[PDB]
Amino acid sequence: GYDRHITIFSPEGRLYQVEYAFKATNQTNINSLAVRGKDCTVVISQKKVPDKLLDPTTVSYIFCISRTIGMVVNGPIPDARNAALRAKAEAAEFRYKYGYDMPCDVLAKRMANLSQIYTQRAYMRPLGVILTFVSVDEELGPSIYKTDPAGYYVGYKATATGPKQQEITTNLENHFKKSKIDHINEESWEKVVEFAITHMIDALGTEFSKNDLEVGVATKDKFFTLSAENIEERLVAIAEQ
Amino acid sequence: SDPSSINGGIVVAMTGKDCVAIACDLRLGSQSLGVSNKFEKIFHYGHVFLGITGLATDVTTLNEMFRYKTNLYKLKEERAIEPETFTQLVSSSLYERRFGPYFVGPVVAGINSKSGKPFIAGFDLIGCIDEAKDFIVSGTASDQLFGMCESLYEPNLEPEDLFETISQALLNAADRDALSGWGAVVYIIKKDEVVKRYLKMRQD
Amino acid sequence: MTDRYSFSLTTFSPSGKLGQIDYALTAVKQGVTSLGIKATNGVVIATEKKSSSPLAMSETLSKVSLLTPDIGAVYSGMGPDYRVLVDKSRKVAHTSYKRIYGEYPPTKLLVSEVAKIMQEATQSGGVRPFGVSLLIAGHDEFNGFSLYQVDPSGSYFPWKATAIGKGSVAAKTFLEKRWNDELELEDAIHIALLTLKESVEGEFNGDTIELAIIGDENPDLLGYTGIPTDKGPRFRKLTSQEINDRLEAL
Amino acid sequence: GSRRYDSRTTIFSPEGRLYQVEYALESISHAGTAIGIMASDGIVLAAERKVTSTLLEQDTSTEKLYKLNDKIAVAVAGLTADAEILINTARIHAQNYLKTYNEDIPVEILVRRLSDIKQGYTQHGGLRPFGVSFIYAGYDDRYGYQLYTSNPSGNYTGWKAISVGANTSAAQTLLQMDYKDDMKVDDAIELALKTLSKTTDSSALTYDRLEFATIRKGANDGEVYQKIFKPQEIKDILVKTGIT
Amino acid sequence: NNYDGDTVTFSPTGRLFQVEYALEAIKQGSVTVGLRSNTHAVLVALKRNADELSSYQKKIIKCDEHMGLSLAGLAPDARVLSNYLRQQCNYSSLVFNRKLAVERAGHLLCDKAQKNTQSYGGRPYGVGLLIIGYDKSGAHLLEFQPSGNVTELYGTAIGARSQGAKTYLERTLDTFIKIDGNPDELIKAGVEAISQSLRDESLTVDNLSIAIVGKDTPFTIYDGEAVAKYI
Amino acid sequence: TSIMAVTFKDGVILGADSRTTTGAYIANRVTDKLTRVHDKIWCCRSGSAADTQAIADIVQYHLELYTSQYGTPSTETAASVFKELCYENKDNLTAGIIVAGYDDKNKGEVYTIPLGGSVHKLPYAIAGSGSTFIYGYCDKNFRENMSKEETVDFIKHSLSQAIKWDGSSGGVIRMVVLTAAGVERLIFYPDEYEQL
Amino acid sequence: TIVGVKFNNGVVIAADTRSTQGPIVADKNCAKLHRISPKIWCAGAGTAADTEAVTQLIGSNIELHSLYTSREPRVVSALQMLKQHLFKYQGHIGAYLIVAGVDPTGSHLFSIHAHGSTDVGYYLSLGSGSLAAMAVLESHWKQDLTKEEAIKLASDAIQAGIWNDLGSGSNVDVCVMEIGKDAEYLRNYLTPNVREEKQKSYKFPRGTTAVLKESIVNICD
Amino acid sequence: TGYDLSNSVFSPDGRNFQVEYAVKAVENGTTSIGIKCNDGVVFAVEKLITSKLLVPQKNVKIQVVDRHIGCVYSGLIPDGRHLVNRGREEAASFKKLYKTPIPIPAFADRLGQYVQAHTLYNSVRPFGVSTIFGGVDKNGAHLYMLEPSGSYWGYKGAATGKGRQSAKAELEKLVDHHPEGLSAREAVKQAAKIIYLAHEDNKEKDFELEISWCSLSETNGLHKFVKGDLLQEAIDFAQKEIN
Ligand SMILES: *C(=O)[C@H]1NC[C@@](C)(O)[C@](O)([C@H](CC2CCCCC2)NC(=O)[C@H](Cc2ccc(OC)cc2)NC(=O)[C@H](COCc2ccccc2)NC(=O)CN2CCN(C(=O)OC(C)(C)C)CC2)O[C@@H]1C
Ligand SMILES: [Mg+2]
Ligand SMILES: [Mg+2]
Ligand SMILES: [Mg+2]
Ligand SMILES: [Mg+2]
Ligand SMILES: [Mg+2]
Repeated sequence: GYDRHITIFSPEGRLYQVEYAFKATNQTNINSLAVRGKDCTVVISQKKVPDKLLDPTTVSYIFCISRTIGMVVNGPIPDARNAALRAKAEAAEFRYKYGYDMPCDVLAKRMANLSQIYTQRAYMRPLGVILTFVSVDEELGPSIYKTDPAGYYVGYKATATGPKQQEITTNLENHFKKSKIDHINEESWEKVVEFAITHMIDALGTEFSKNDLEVGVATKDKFFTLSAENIEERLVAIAEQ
Repeated sequence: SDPSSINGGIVVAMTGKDCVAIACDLRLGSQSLGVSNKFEKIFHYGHVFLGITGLATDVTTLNEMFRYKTNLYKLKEERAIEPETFTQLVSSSLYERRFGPYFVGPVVAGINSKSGKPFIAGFDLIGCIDEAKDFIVSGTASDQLFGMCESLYEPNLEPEDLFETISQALLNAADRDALSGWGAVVYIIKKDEVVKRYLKMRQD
Repeated sequence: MTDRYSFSLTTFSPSGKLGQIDYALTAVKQGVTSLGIKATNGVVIATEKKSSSPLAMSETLSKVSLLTPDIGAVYSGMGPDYRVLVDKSRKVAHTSYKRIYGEYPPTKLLVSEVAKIMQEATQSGGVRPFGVSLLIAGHDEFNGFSLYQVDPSGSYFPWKATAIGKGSVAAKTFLEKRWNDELELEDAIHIALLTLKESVEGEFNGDTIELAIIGDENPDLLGYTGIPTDKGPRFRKLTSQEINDRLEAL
Repeated sequence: GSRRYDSRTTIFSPEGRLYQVEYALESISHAGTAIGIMASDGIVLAAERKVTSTLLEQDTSTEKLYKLNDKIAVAVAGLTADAEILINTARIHAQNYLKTYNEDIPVEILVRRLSDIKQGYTQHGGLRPFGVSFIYAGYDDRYGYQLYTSNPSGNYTGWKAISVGANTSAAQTLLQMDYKDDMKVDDAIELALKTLSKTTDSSALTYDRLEFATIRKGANDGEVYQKIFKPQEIKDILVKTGIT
Repeated sequence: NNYDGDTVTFSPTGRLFQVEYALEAIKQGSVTVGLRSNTHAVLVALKRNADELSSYQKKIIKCDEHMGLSLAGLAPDARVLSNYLRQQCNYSSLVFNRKLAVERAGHLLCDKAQKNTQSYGGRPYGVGLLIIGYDKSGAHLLEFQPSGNVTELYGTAIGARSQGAKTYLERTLDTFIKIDGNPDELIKAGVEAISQSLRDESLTVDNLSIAIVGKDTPFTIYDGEAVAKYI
Repeated sequence: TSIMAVTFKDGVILGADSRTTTGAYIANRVTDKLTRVHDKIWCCRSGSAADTQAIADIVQYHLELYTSQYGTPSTETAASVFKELCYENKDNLTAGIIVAGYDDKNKGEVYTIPLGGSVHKLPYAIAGSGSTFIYGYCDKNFRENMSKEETVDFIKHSLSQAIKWDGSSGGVIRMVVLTAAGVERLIFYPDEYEQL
Repeated sequence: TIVGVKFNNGVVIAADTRSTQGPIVADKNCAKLHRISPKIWCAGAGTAADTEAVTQLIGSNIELHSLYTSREPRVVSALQMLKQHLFKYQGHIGAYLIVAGVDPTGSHLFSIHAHGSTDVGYYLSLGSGSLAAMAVLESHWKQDLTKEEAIKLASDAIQAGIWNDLGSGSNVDVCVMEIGKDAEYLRNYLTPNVREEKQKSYKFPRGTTAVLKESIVNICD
Repeated sequence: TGYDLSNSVFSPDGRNFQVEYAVKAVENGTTSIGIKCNDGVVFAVEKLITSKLLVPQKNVKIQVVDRHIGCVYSGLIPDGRHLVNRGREEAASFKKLYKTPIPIPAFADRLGQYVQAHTLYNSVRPFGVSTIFGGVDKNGAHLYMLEPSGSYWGYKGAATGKGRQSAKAELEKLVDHHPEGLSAREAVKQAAKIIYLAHEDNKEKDFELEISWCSLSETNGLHKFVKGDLLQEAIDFAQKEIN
């Protein structure tokens, strides 16, 4: 069956190369999680540095796309970096052509449309990645938009990606059934970051040191990643709780 | 070396009560030399009428091109093009050749078959639409035609009155232009009959 | 590097089937149910917003898209394929019509262009067919109200009413029972909601149903006044609130 | 590389047949039957719709019969979408001819160019052929009324009466039996319907499953009129020939 | 086996079979020896005839006044590569007034052969080359192979039964490396080397091809009556 | 047009007038000629308004994409991007640009790119039609390592003279202060600077 | 003559209604006020066809952009797309545009020149009548205009052009774009150049014109 | 199945078998290492002495990029040279536009994105090398290791080829017992040792040692080869540590 080798339909109407690309998504064995505050959007991903020879500072799956847009990838790093460089190019071209900063959901749609073309043209393989885009959009406010190798995308109140994703998901769905609202009702990003880490710990049943996480925060008019120290501060706050 | 005035010729269109008129002269020349006494400058695609003044090769070319485009239109739309729509097709097509234009002064006349409304328009050689309720003029004696139309014209003329006005406007404007005249044709256009009259005029 | 696939990936089998079109239609069968009904004074298109996760915000996913002020589209099948077809459909309405005639294309000729794009993906080198069927509802001055289905092959047909995807067989039977040539637009919306109730498992409300109409002109949606002969879009998306009003009287 | 996934749509079988042309013809043999009959005073085109649903919009649809110009029409058997690509090409080609010569295109010239395009898809470019057979009905001042067919091979031939699509073997027997040369258009109409009536895979032939067109001289003195029959006009002809 | 249909496919053990099959064409080729002192570099090639009525295939090609090579394998592939090297020697001259370094010649051949081993529809070069030259840093011998691997040596041999001459040169190393300012003695040590690769036949007068380049010696090819001296 | 950039102790100050003319007609009397290509890399524009706007827009694009990939670009890097555009397109461009920037390592830097697309690193730079009249004045009064207040005065006096003699210059004196403390916009009105 | 004036809660653009070919008036009531999008309007001076064509191209691309992004179009997008297009053509596209509108970002007023230079302002004028109009704007404009004050100032500035510039005449067209509300397009807001009743009717006695031939034309099938 | 016959095909695992096969050709190669030090990086490689006929010192395998970047690789040597050629174009292009020499992380992604591109299509074969590279920029010293998938990270020390596990074992020991840093001159000696140690896993043929380094103090942030007294000094150091 060569219908399993390129992006053409199988008899039951499926694209196996898209399905197999979704499986490559989990090769890194990393779980990601994004939630929205009132004023901010927080994205946390597990950080795992197995080899002692690695420079731990260069090991990341969170990318600064634009001034305002951050992206976390679940998938192998080469495809992650391909997707990163392309999103950066697209967000810069948009700003030059149309005179305003590319919105989160529009970049998401554009990367999803690119992903779709790989599912329809034979000579391009899909990328084995899921892209989570976060920002505080000037029109829509705190935003989470996620893209997969199918070229699917949608907005989220919160989301999780990776192997243990289903546990994190139901944990968050439970919080939002209780809380009755669209977001984390919190003033400061520091306390939304604490919420994100706390609910990841509950769902995964594991503790984290400062070196086991990597954190991204979007506020109005910038996205930034936390240093080891910024997270230590954050982990200490959770300890005394 | 002024393409718009090598061959000569004029077109004028007027609206009346539930009718339009479009008229043209019959001269084709090569500067001083009168060559042809029968070069008509008014064509029609269904019920929509187009007059073209200017360089005669571009008159012939644009007619052949609009017959082509309105034929394909009719086959795909399953109805004749309307004057408002044709006007936009002329405009698009002229502006497509922005940096290599057709040296012409096109004039559209017709009655919208649905609304019953009389419609005229004119354009510059690159596609700009002048839409006027009253009259449109084009060609080597456009100054003379503007003068005649602006005095002679009054609104809501019956087809048989409108005929006298447009005819007198064209006839007396052509007589003051070296490169226009040599015979004239006038189309009187009502909702569902079109009368075409050849005017007797001085042959100098 | 570059595309070396300049040969067709859709070819005739000995039986005269086109494998990849057949398989695209199988993808459409698996797709969520969508339908369209044509009244005397308008058209309704409706589908289910079967949400992937409950954490998803399914209003950010529009299955019913405006193509022109007077034309709307809905699909069954692969969502990404639909999204890029809507992008190409909107653009071709401009490049191959509006930029020439200074007016939006009539329904059948925009459909004709969409059909053309989908046919090319059936025969061009190095591509698979689109895995969607579209229902396109539209109005134009000379043709009035119309409803069209477009299939992966590039074939299109006009319908008084129809359905596509999952429960299409049952849905079409139900529409045959109820459809008459004297339906008022509100009658057609009522029938559309009944028909869609059959092939919806869980929640049935204004947040799980996407419904748009091609109806009267909406000057209140135009965005400007002062030109009396511009009277605004005939395509209107029914709000979550508006759908729930008609579910109490269901 | 990519060679591995190439069907080779433009090669010969060991018997010197074009696989993809043969399989396209097999595809066309399952399409609604189309009949062309040429009389001394006009041409008939009749085609049977792929089984209609009670809810399909009958009048606004054109599955089978298309206008190429004011003097030429085609009946289609095969993939509708494939046919529409070729028809828009033919319509342009006719308009190029009119633009160049200021004369309506002779029927054969149009047919030959469309047939030459189909041929190309069987010899170069490695694409699938068009899954379409056309019956061309047209008139020009050289040969008068003409019927042609073309098929995916790019081969074309002229006919007095011909059928394409389903049950052509059956339909060509019945036409060969009842066709006469002196025949007038009104008789040819009756022959076309009687022939579909007998070859149809349906229980009964009704107005809502038929597309019908004539090309007559039946207007004003030596000028040609194309008639694409409305639902009501077919329904009336179906009763007058006594099939309902 | 399943992984040898093209140059763009790795085997499960990480081999390129189309390149290995290319390398096989050299093994089947007639033997050629290269060796150098500090002052001169010599090529000796055994030329192969089709039958008793045919010319003996030319093995040695001149690339510039200071550079040339010997071939074993597909002769047309040698013609393409030698032509490419002639152009690179030319370009160096006309643009920089600079005689092309034998080391740079090596690197350029390597990168040209490499493109054909990584792209679809192409094929590896089916020829091996020994490049001798005298540049600004003295005498040089290079071994080229269509994998792209270029190697600088004191001496070597390639083609049929090349192993014999390659072991002899490995034994002789310390003797021939110091035949400085003697042309005839380096040539005879080259002729002795190629003689280790002969079976059921020895060096005749239209059989044997010798080339030399050195300090005050343009690259020049000796054939026919002008190699009788050396048998 | 009268434009200058002056390096000082804490960083660099950019100055410009606000007058744009079509012949003798003042098309705009409140023009902003001080334009941001990065947080702390700005330029002063002189020449074709179309050409310098198109260039500045492309440079802002390149530096925003540079930042995405390699972080904050140096003032030298920004000047090098301007030069590349100006030099390679010298036959179709009428653009005289002063590039001024503040790195935290390199402090205040000024680069001038005259009509040829050559680059010159200078302690201070003057350009525009009005600059001819203040070469004498600026050469005599400029000292290295001035204070913020001294440098603001030096620019105000300098452009005051350029405005007085050049008909092409006039309106308000706009300035942009670039230091570690961030970014400060200053405006000085006729009724102030005229009677200096 | 075209003007733009900013006010508290929006921007107003105005234009005269004269079209000229050399010294001749081609159109006594042309519309120079163009819609790029529902709440972004354009006033055009220069080569007539160029201002209409460039306004429609960017208007089309802005509509597609709005649909792609699910957002109201912004004036800064219309500005950037127009300037980049005009620049590419090095001034050969003779378009001089006053671009005004309201978007989620607020109210904006810009001028674009044929070569691709743009200007920001609270009041602007363009065209042959720009000096007449700018004299009135520089005489009367103040910060914090009301809606009614901005309309009056804009129409006063156009009237200066109508009266004192031979390139401008006939009527005043206004478009008001207020934040929150629909843009209102006041076609022929002012009509101070009505043609006086003529001394005479030049209506001819029927049969005055001499005719050679008649025929019915066939427009049917 | 047959998912391993074509580059860019995903297996049901979600793996690209052609990339995994490329790794085998890399694992088959000679040993090469990199060591990050205080103010620089040190590169070293094992060169199997095929024959006595190999001219010693004259088959250089460490390649310079720009003036400040060293590159060494194990696997198919021509594939390595091809990747460095591309790197040199990228660094030239970067310097041409931005004036400053290419920063090492910037340069890393240029090789990364290029190598990754050769896993996107079936018309190309993945690279048959793992590449150890780096040098000194405005931000200090950087060592990278790049794999046939396009995967790369920053490294404290790195090794690839036949002796990778022996090399990695010895590198992990340096990292543990020098957590405050290693000097550039020390790293040259250690490099010599680890190549001599890792050579045991490859010891039919005896080998030639080759070292290079960029040090902000020792070479002024430029890439130079280790020659003469300093090479012989590190050869002698390694000869002590094997007995
Ligand atoms: C206020 O300041 C007021 N001043 C008046 C005026 C006239 O200056 C104007 O700018 C108007 C505005 C337009 C009104 C119509 C709506 C769009 C805006 N501009 C014109 O009227 C221009 C004047 C003009 C400007 C620049 C020119 O450079 C060549 C020429 C003329 N009018 C036209 O361009 C004119 C329009 O013709 C209308 C018309 C309609 C129907 C029938 C006939 C005529 N046409 C031409 O000038 C034709 N001209 C031919 C040659 N050409 C050209 O480019 O030749 C080639 C070979 C190079 C292609 C250019 C066009 O309004 C302001 C606001
Ligand atoms: Mg694919
Ligand atoms: Mg006359
Ligand atoms: Mg005369
Ligand atoms: Mg002054
Ligand atoms: Mg210019």
